[PDB]
Amino acid sequence: RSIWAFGPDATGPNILVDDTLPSEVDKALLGSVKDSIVQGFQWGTREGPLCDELIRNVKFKILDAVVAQEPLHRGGGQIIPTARRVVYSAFLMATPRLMEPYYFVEVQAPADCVSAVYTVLARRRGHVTQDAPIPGSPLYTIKAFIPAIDSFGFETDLRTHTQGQAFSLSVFHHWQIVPGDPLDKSIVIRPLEPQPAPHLAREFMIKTRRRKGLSEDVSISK
Amino acid sequence: TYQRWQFTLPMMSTLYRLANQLLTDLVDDNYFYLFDLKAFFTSKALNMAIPGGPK
Repeated sequence: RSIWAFGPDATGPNILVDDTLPSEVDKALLGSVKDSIVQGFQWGTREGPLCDELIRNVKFKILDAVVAQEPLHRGGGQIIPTARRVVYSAFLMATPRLMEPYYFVEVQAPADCVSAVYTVLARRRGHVTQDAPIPGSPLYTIKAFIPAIDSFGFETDLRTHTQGQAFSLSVFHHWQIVPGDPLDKSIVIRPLEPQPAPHLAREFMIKTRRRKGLSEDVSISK
Repeated sequence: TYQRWQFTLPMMSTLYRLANQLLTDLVDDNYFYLFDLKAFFTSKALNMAIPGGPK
């Protein structure tokens, strides 16, 4: 029953929970700042500290909210930025990760070109879920998952390697974690080479930051 | 004047069987995906060469 908000939107994938004990903090005074902590958390999840992207699948728990009795000190443009900053800092302690959108590809192809479909998929971090015959038809359906970023030209690769005999339609399915760790300065990235999976997240994070125009790296702090 | 021909299906089938050695035996135009007239027009307009295509 402690839920305050539900992510950046009314149905955002994040939750805000107050664990403030009734003895430790007076709940009536906490209600004065609930309506502002909710807004600060919503805005913070809307922006995100890493690369100005949405935050997903994160539960935020408030442990202690010391509130000034004087209403002239709290409320408005003083408590909202504090809430956003504390959201950012709390997010940054627990190991941050990036998330790729994953595409769901269905491919129809004859029996012989199924292996070629497998070969095309294997090059783009693709993971085949199932192949199965189409009842009453001489074709097969291959259903697989492919990262959205490793999908540009996948349709063309599949239709060219198979001489046009295989056709694929891709649609967004879910969000999955990039293999690497975004906050790791040990990794050195060259400008124009594909990166190994162990540090894809670092590239995805710094290049997105450069594209957005922010600083070159985050400042992990309190 | 020999300017029009009307044939029966049993004759067209025989003519089709006899000429199979000169026939591609394809049933679709998907084989020519990105290898057809429009693709070559685009490559010429974009000053690019499709591998195996005209330059």
